[PDB]
Amino acid sequence: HPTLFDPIDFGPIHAKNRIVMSPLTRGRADKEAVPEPIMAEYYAQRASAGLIITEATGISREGLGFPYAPGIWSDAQVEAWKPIVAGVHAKGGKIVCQLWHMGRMVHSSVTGTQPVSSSATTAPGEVHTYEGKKPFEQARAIDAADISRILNDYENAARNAIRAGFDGVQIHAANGYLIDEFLRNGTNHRTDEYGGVPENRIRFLKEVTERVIAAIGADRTGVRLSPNGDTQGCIDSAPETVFVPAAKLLQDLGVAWLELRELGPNGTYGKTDQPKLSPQIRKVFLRPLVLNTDYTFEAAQTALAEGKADAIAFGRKFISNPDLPERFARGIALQPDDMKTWYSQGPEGYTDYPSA
Ligand SMILES: Cc1cc2nc3c(=O)[nH]c(=O)nc-3n(C[C@H](O)[C@H](O)[C@H](O)COP(=O)(O)O)c2cc1C
Repeated sequence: HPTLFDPIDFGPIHAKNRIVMSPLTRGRADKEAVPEPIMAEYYAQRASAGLIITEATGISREGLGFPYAPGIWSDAQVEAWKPIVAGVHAKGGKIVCQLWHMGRMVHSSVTGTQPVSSSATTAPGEVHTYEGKKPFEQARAIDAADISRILNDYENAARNAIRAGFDGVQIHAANGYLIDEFLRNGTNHRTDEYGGVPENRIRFLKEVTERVIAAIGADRTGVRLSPNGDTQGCIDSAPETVFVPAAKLLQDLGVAWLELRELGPNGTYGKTDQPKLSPQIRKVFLRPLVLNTDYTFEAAQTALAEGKADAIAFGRKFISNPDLPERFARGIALQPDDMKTWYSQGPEGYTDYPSA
């Protein structure tokens, strides 16, 4: 019944509308993963979103291989995030930090360590580094000490996000990164309690989520999953058997909201024949469900009207339409985004898309 323009509560976050800015890596931080001041303008321009989910933000150097992406493990990073978050709040916006461990999707020339994963696998193709593209290296399967350390890193990152002023966090459990590499049977070949049957494959997500919620509260914790379709070499052969139980687990843990990146056979940023799991997940996760990928404004309105989702997150539309909610409301045409400047440096194709 609520429309995209009606408010929604994501835990304690009182969002003014249900038009969410999806997480978008842009590479406008520095080589120490410290946010740069231009990022304050970028997010402030987009503060009419009901909720902004930040670009994926590294919880550690081990888990952050993306050149010029920000982190949130250090005091210097927290201090740099503070004015970015404050500028959004000054405009009445709300913003959560997407906490990232990239798992096998890193190169050791950026992280200084071998890529880590559920199993000793290699992502397909080549990886974007500071020196250009390099073939992926084989990851190492994390051990018990690694798991303990990575949980500490998630805890520290969640506390640091709150200390920077973020309204909450979203756990990046999607897109073939570390958690997703445990969830899906295409990448998880472990023989211990983290591998095999779906309950075991969910265990790493469970333990990460439990540690984050014990630090900042389940009501300030959201999660992103990407249940259907190969992303970055990560797929499950029967996604319904693991992603529906994962969503039920998140519901039981008290997770405040769940975002699903869902592909289709004609997808324009990833395509697949695996069907969307949102109808099944909607039955087991009962708090706000945010859907994402290839939504026209009309399709987004239909999804809320038919009770399929509580809110819709838009990625590429927010790149090029900082005033997306106002354009929707006023019937104004949308500016196309320039993929050439998605991941480049500086303001071009970043802060120079005008509002209408
Ligand atoms: C340039 C770019 C950066 C992205 N960065 C992230 C990211 O940091 N974290 C994430 O979970 N998804 C990321 N994605 C996936 C988007 O959040 C979103 O799922 C995708 O753009 C499809 O939604 P859309 O059709 O509304 O654009 C990114 C996508 C693009 C194109």
